[PDB]
Amino acid sequence: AAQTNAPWGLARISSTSPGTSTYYYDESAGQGSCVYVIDTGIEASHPEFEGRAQMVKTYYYSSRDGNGHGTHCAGTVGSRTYGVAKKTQLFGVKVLDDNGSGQYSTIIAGMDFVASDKNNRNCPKGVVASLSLGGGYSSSVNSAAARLQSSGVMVAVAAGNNNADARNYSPASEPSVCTVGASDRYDRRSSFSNYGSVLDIFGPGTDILSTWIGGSTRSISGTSMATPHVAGLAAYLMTLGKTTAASACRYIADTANKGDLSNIPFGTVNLLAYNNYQA
Ligand SMILES: O=C(O)[C@H](O)c1cccc(Cl)c1
Repeated sequence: AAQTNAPWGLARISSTSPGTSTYYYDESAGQGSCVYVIDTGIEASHPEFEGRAQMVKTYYYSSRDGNGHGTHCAGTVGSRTYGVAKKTQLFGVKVLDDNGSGQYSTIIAGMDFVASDKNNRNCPKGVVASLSLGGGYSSSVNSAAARLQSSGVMVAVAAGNNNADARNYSPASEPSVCTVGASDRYDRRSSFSNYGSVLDIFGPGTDILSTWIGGSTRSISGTSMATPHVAGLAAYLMTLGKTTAASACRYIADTANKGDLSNIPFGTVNLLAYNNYQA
């Protein structure tokens, strides 16, 4: 399948070179996989989700996304126009309030919840968790992310947006999950993107068009936007049978575009997510 005039990030992950505008992808499109979007919630009623999105847990008064951030991330995972894996099932876990804030205890609870809840869901091709959030180093937060990964869920987390070494941020610094940095349309590291040896992969993170609350769309930047590209790619590759939850991060790094990025400091991988599609 080919999506013409696609958002640049989708085009980038199906091309060996920047500047293209077509997203090439296999028609299976992540069907039969499931991605938990752990964030401010999802506007499940957005037409772009076509009924494939559902809220399953909230830690606040409402399960509604009153912010937009979680809806935007879910859209890059799996909306029809803006999504990597256009047929995957989306589950929303609201651990962040509508201001975008949330305590570590609630984020840990949300991670423990997914590890259990997935056993209740029909996801024959595998389960992914997308965490476009973080804060300062916490061993408890890292441990919760490691537990979620250990339970059989591919965990993708944002590296952070401080132009600093991600080793001082959580869950970014957990070695066993898949830590995602941000790139822009010119194949530079985004100026805000954290870096360091704990990074596993880069994805498109600057000026990312996706869904927003009120049935709208908008373009925003962050390693929060790169992470759902990698989460959706994992779901897509798991449906194709190319990898499992335990090894999808490694497989994505093995098959990435290598050496293409600029502004990569010594010690950081130069790898850009790539779906390797061949018509
Ligand atoms: O840069 C920040 O906003 C925070 O430090 C941070 C850390 C880790 C992940 C995210 Cl999305 C944000």
